[PDB]
Amino acid sequence: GLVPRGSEGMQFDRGYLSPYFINKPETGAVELESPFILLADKKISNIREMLPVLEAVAKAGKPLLIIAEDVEGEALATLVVNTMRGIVKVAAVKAPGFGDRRKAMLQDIATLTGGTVISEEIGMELEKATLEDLGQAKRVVINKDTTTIIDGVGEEAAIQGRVAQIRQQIEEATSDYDREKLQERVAKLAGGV
Repeated sequence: GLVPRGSEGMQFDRGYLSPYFINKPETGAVELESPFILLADKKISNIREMLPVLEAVAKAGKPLLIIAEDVEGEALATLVVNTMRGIVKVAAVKAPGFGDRRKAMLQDIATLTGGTVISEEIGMELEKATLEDLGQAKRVVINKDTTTIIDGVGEEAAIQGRVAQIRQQIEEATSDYDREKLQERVAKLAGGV
């Protein structure tokens, strides 16, 4: 059952939330080098809530990938205007999966990238997020349908610890469907290292 080639990135089935994030027009892709990654468990729409961390990323001069339940309204439009005007290099995508599996996969991505989920479930405020809460990866490639995160910076021990947690859930699972969904998360994590 050997997989015959190495890691080529953690990929998930959500693509860009605006075609204006494309920066490789010939292929229709967004390619960001050494981006920060903002991870949030809710829909982002209020521009005042999103500004602090966007200003911090602009000041750092690095691209930003935002993975949130959705990014819409005034916040989405402000990202679009600033990207088109060349002020910031940003892209936003929906977090993958549904219900409690969406929360678990967003933490999978956090652990891979050394980020911290901004979770309103536990009272965290996006307005107060800082560069230390952002994950990082060597590169992110986004197209209409998918997002790939290559070489997340998370410590190896933490990534293995998460995998070990998922393996324990696989052992305790009571169906093939549930086991296969857990195994898919392990394959995704292995792909991002």
